[PDB]
Parts: sequence; C-alpha cells; structure tokens
Amino acid sequence: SKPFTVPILTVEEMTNSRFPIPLEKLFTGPSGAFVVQPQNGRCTTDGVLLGTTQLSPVNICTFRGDVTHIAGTHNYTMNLASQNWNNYDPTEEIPAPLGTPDFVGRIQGMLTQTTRGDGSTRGHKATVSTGDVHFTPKLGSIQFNTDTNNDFETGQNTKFTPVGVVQDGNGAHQNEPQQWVLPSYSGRTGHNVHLAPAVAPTFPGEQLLFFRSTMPGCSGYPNMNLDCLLPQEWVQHFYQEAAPAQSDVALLRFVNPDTGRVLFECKLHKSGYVTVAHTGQHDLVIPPNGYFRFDSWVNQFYTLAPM
Amino acid sequence: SKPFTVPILTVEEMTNSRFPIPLEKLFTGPSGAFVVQPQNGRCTTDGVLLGTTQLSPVNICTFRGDVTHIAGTHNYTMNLASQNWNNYDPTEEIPAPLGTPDFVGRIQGMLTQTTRGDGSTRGHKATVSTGDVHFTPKLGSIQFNTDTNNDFETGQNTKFTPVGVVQDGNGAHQNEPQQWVLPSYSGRTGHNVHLAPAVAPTFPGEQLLFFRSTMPGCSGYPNMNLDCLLPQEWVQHFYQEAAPAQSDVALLRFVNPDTGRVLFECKLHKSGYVTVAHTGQHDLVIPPNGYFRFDSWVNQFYTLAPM
Repeated sequence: SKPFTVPILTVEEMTNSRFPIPLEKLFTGPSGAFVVQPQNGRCTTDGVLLGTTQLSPVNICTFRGDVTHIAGTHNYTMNLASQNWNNYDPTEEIPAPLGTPDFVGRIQGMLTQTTRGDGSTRGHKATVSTGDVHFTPKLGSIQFNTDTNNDFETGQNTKFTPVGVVQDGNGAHQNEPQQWVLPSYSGRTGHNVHLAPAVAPTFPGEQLLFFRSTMPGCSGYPNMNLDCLLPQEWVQHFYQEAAPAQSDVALLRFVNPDTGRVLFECKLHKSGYVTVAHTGQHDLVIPPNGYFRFDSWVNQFYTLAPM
Repeated sequence: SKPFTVPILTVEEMTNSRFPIPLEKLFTGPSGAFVVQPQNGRCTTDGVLLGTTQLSPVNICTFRGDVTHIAGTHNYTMNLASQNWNNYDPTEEIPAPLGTPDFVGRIQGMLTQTTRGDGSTRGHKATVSTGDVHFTPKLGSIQFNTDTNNDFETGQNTKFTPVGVVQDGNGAHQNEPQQWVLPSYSGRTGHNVHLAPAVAPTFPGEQLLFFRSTMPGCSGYPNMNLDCLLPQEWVQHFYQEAAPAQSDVALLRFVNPDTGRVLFECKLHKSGYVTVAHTGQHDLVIPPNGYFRFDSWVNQFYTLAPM
C-alpha cells in the first residue's frame, strides 16, 4: 500500500480551502454551539473530494456565467456556467457548483466581462448575498448588486472574483458573515443535497483543530474569521496521492524541523478533519518553520497526548 | 535517489503561476523577438524556487502594507509589509517581494482595509500601473489609483487583491499589458538585479511550450494573454519532492488516459521550463483528461519527436 503522507508545508505557506487567502494560524475551540458542515475544503485522506470542493485555490468563491440586468436596479442575474465555461450541469451529484461559497454572508469582489466579438472589456465592484432568496447556485442562478445600471452586456462571459466580506454597521457588530451557516443552495425551491457531513468530535477531551484565516473586510464591521477543516494543499495532495487509509484515524505530529521536537500531536480523520486534545479557545503557539508529519494509522481507542 | 515526477493533473485543473487564475490551454510559438524572463513560476525540477516565486497561487500579484493619501489626487502610496505583516526586507537577494507582478501593465482589483481598534472596514476599486515611476516594490513602496480621496486611514493594515487588467488611451488595441516586459522593480532610473535567467530554446527545431491563461479584462482592450513556464502546481510539487535531477533534461510524455496513448513529448529542463519540437505559432489541441507524465532523464543530445 502506498504510504500516506501530508505536505511538508508550514501553516503560512498554505491556503484556506474556503476562501482564496493564505492561512494565518491554527486555532482550536469548542464547537457544540453550531453545526460544523463546511462544503469547501472537504476531502477524504484517500483522495475523494466531497461537498463543493475542487482543486483550484483561486476558484474558491468564484462564479462564471452570463448576466442579465434587472431593470431599474443595480442588480444582475448570473446564469452560471462551469468553471471552464462549459454548460453547468444542475444534475451533478454535488450541493452546488464547485467552489460555491459555503457560508451565509455578503461577499464583495468584482464582476468582469469581455465582449467576444471585439475584445472590449469592463469591470465593476459587485456583492453577492448568499443568504438571499435569489442565491440559487444549485439551480444555476444567482444575483449580484453592482456599481453599474447598464454596462454589462448579455450573452457574454462574465466572472466574479471574490475579495472579501461586508457587514451592515447598523446591526450588532460582527453579526455577519455566519461562517457555520450553509446557504440554501436552491433557495426556497428545494433542500440542500449531496452535502459533506457535519463534523463533531466525540472522543473525550477533543476539539476540532481549525486552519484559520482573516477574510478581508470591504465595509462595516464583519466577522472576518474563517476556519477550514483542511488546508487547500492537503486537499490537492490527497487527491494526487490517493493513498489507502488503513484505519479511520491518521496520527500526525506537528514538528519543529530546526530542533526535531514535537510541539503537539493530532488526529487526521479519514473523512477529512483534524482533532486535538484540548478544552477551550486557544490560538496555538507554533514556530515559523513548523509543519505536520504523518506518523501512523491508529485505532478507535487511541488517546492523544494533551495539547 | 528519490524518483522524479510531475503531478497527475490536467491543464484545466492547474493554475497560472504569474496571476491567480486557472490555466486554460497550451501554446507554443517562436520567442526570438522578445525576452522571456518571467520571475514568477520559476523553480528547478529539484525544488529550488527562483526569481520572485513563492508557493500559493492566491498570493500572486497581491500587496500588503499601510497607505498614505497623495494630496490633490485619488492616489495612495502603499508602504509594503511582508505577506505575514512582518517588515518587508529589501536586502534579500531577490528581484522584488515574492509574488510581485512580473509584467508591465495596469492591474485592477480592490484595496481593502481594517481599522485595528474597532474592526471597521472599507474597500475600494484600485489600479496599480507597474510601468509607472512610482512602482518601486523592491524598494518597498508602490502607488495605487483609487476611487477615493479620503476614505483610507493611515497606520492600518491594507491589502490589494488583484482581479484583472486594463487598457486605455490612444495606443493600439491590446498594446498593454506587455507580458514579456519586466517592471523596473526599483523604478525608471533603476536596474533589476537577482533575476531568474532568461530562457530560450537551445536545440534545433525547438520552441518553448507555454502554459496559457486569459486574464480578466476590467476596461478597454487589453492583451489578456498570460503565458507561464510552469504551472503553479508544478512549482508546488517540485518544492515538495526535491527529487534529484539525474540529468539536465527530463523527458515528459503527454498521455491520454482514455486510451493510454502518448499525444506528444516534451523536454522539462532542470532549470524549470519546457520545450517542444515545433516551428510556428500553435494552439495545442488536447483531450481534456490529458496529463503530463515523466518517463526518463535524457542527455543534452536527445531529439524530440515533432509535436
């Protein structure tokens, strides 16, 4: 059996799998108060992509399609295409187009467009509100609020590039986005389907280990914390390697290569998430060259050294 | 010696190493008329990063720092920090900060900022003109044109997220960007140093093979072609594997997994670029599931089968 491995990359060398930004830090905290069911950054250790997860770090929270103006507004409806501009297949066994945002919030970035006939181009700031009833990416349709009332043309390739998140400063601060609330990918037309499962640690004394970034904020007082369950590079790696899983739990050690010392150990579950033995909120203190190293497959009874 | 490999990824599954967008296609053409000296997407087969190359594609053409308004304008100077908000170190023997744009052009995106004290945020469309006199990233400062003259605060973390490119003026359509012209990283009076080498075919009948994307256009009639010498995923892979180069030339075959048949072969040079045996400009026609496979190290005298 091909030996399982994780990448030799530091945290700061890696990328969030839920928004196209670098990782910053490792965080652990209790998660009983919410449902942890992200759909990006979901992959088994033997390389099966789950949810809306795809390989490209730059395609996370991007959309592509054609747009139609909503008369009397600055809003546009986008009829989605696939990430390579092929027709979007709404019958694929996924919750939504690959890379669709997996949280309720207002995501700001730019819409850009090229006129096929002559190579003329145009671009405008735009925001997608993933909690609104017009956010129906599984159906192939979403809406953007933009800074134009007439510039985008119909029947022309149009891309949304995400930048960051927005909040309404008149509501309680940091009340949005809600990173652990999934959109309704078909709006009010249907329930979510083909979801990667919710994750919840149940081994005594364990919490999830989160790979954390701070999303750019574009307006108001947003909650900019964004926690993913796997770095994007781990998704990419497992997809490549497809190493057989011996058991349901891979034991990783986080090591300082300068000293050889183990800082902590953690469980990488076959279904694609990480737990540590800790209780409470904690920003992990790690050396700048530290990285994760797979050491062995362990059984259901294995108890981690306390963090 | 660890066996050398390239990733099992299709072209469309991979990412441009010179701008944070997917690859679309393969292109070969004669390159005698310009200097091919990109600084991003530069890496040896045994994993030594070159030029301004760093590992995650989402950091390419991003900038971070604090900003100051230029009175009487809508322009801001950005005092650059490192990607993790440490001080930027201009004394490193690299051409410019890692991920700095390596073409002359006007790159549009958004500047975003968070006020540390209260978490208030703001974001504005912004353009950096990498050919202008203020573009001195090696020295630690650049200028942006924005749509505000008063909104950004001093002394606060500010990020530029790139989206695409712009063209305007009385010059010919597609006269900018100029993807094979490096910026003057230290200014218009300055000289670029510590560059990754210029590359050229050195065997009769050979041309470079380019990994091509189309950059989003944000205004006007820009030249949106962007050719890199290595997919970002190959940079990431070689850095991981660090497999010793047994010769100066790795022979790759491009394979159709549906049939197992080799479509063409190419040379992956140890110093990090690819050639094919072909004369003239050609958009390669490939099956969408096709991928590159390392077959053997060859000597300097190997003659490729015509593409």
